[PDB]
Amino acid sequence: SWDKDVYPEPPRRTPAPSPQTSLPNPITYLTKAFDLLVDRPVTLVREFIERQHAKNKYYYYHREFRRVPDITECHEKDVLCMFEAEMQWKRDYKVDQEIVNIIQERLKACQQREGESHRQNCAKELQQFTQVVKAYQDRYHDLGAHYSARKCLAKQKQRMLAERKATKEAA
Amino acid sequence: DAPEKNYERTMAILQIESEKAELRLKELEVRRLMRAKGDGPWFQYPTIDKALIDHSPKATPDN
Repeated sequence: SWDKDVYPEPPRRTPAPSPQTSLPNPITYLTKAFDLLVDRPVTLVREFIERQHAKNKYYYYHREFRRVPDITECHEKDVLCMFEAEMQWKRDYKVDQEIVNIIQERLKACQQREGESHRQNCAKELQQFTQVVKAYQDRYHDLGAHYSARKCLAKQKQRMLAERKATKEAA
Repeated sequence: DAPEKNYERTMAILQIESEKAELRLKELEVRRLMRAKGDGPWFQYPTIDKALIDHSPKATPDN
């Protein structure tokens, strides 16, 4: 399974079958045949495999990286600190990439699960997607193929100079 | 190899190579200053020994 809060789904509301005609639809018979012929043998095989998993239980872990000093508190041309800052920045870069991927999955799943009323009923996912793409674009865009924490800090300083100049000229 | 092993090995490599790079820049600056000033142990081109000089009383006194 997964976590229902990071991958949200609204509650499924299926309608009850209200057959009007007297003709028996083939789909109920095919659902019964799929449950009797397919779902039960696959379920038995999976329960056997699950018992064989339960006979020897072992674990893997999620690797925790502690927060080393970033590039702003590294001395210039001091490789033993700015190496660690650069590795921290590259890991956070991959994590921010996957956050953008998660929100894209949310947007596409909303569009499919809402179907035809998706333009009204997916305004929240579109707003979250616009926010996270604007943040990712202000954070990591236009750095180049030799991207680094120095390049990203220089882009941030240029953008903050633009923000401070726009604050000064409009006051 | 573990990521710990590669990580700390990379830090050892970066220490050694940054120390070599700073020593190469110091070596270039030391060579420049010693060639310019001539006060170091390098670029000591030979001059005449003063042990070759004879300080005996010569034939004529005005010397």
